[PDB]
Amino acid sequence: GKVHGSLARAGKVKSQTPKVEKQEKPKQPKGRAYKRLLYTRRFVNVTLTNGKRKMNPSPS
Amino acid sequence: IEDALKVVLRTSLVHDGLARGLRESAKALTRGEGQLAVLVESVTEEAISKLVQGLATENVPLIKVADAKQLGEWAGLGKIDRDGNARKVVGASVVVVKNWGADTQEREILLEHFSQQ
Amino acid sequence: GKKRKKKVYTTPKKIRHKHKKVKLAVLNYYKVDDEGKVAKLRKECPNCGPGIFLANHGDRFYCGKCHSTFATQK
Amino acid sequence: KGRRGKNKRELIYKEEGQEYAQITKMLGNGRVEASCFDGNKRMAHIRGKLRKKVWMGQGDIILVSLRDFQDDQCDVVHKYNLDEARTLKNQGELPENAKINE
RNA sequence: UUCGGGUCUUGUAAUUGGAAUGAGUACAAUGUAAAUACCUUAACGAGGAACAACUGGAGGGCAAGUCUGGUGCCAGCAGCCG
Ligand SMILES: [Mg+2]
Ligand SMILES: [Mg+2]
Ligand SMILES: [Mg+2]
Ligand SMILES: [Mg+2]
Ligand SMILES: [Mg+2]
Ligand SMILES: [Mg+2]
Ligand SMILES: [Zn+2]
Repeated sequence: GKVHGSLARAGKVKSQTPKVEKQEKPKQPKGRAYKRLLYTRRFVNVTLTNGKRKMNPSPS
Repeated sequence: IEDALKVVLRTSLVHDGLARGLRESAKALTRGEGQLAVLVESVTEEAISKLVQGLATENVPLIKVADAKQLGEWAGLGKIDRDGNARKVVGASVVVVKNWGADTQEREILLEHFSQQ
Repeated sequence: GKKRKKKVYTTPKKIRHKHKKVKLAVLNYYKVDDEGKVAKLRKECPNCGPGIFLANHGDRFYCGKCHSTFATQK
Repeated sequence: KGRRGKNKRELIYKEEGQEYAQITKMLGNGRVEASCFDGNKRMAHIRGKLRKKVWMGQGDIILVSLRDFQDDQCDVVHKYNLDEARTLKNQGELPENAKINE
C-alpha cells in the first residue's frame, strides 16, 4: 500500500538486502609485489593513450 | 542388404507418401495407394502384424524387415541436425510407400521374390 | 493515468478439451479372418471414399473426414 | 503553478504497527497531533513525500505509523479524503466511537 | 604484392618446473647471577607458497566507478558543499 511495513525499522535496508556471498579471489601479491603489479599496470604496459588514463573504466 | 529400403524411403519422402505409423498404412492399403508395406517382427502381442498380414493380401507386395527401431531411425523420422541422429528415441513400426519417387536398381526385384516368388 | 484492479473471476475454470489418446483403434476397426480375408467394422464412408471408418453413436452413423456431410440413420 | 509540478485509488489497511487516527488540531512547524483509536493522543509528524504535496486538516481520518522505540510520537503516512473514511467506518477495523460528518 | 616471419622486445595466462629463504620448531653453544630473547647453528619448517594484510575511501574538496543488484526523501551516508 502506502508503505510496505512500519517505517523507521532501524536497520531496514540491512535487514532486507539480498546478502550475496563473498568470492574466492586468488591471493593478491601484497607488499613490494603489489608495487610490481601496479607499476607494471600503469607506466610500462601503457593501456589507454587517447586523452587521460580513464583507468578503472566502467565496462560498457 | 536393405540398402534400397533406405533409398526407396528417401524417394517416397521426396514425394511425401510414407504412411507413417499404422493408421495411415491401414487406410491407404484398403485403398489402391500403398505400394510397398513393411511390418516388423518386433511388435508386441503380434495383433497389429497379424492384421497387416491379413489385409495386405487383399498393394499386395510386402517386405518383412524386423527391428523397426533402426527402421524409423533411418526411415526419415526426426532430424539429423548436426552430423547424425539428433533425437532421444524415434520409430515407425509400420511403413508404407504410396508414391514411388525414384527407381533404378532394386524396386520390384526383391518384392517379386518376397511377395510373388 | 489509472491503476487497474486485479481481474477476480467468479468462474471456476474452463480447461482445454483434451483429445483422447486412443490405443490401437485399428483393432477396434478391423477383424481378421484367420490369416486370410479381413473385414472392417461398423461401416465404411461412401461420401469420403473407401477406407475411412465411420462413427458409432446411436441411430446414426457419422462421418468425420468430411464431417458435416454424412450422419445418416442405420 | 501546476506546470512546475510532477503532474480512483483504493484504501490501504493498517499493518502490524500502524493505525488510523483522527487529527484533533494542527500544530506548527509542520507537526500535528491526532487521537489514535486506542484512547490515546499521539503526536504525529508530517512525513516527506507528503509535506506540501497533499494537504490535510482537522477532522480527517488518516493513517499514521508508530516508531517502535518511542510510542509517544509517530509519523503520519497516508491520507483518506472523506469518502473512503466512511468505508473505513463501515469495515469496522477501527472502533466507530468517532463519526466525522459535516 | 594483404601477407608475414614476432624476425627484437614487453606484457597477459586456475598453464608448468627447478631454484632461494626466513617466520616457526629445535640439536647445541653463546648469551645471563641464574636464566629468557637476540647474535650463530645442526636437523626439521612453502605451492593456492590457507605461512592468506589490513584500515579507510572511489560526486567535489581529493586519487580512484556515471559497473551490477537492493532500498526508494525510508533506511542511512555525509568533517563542508550535499
Ligand atoms: Mg507538463
Ligand atoms: Mg515527517
Ligand atoms: Mg601470511
Ligand atoms: Mg562508505
Ligand atoms: Mg575496501
Ligand atoms: Mg578523483
Ligand atoms: Zn463421409
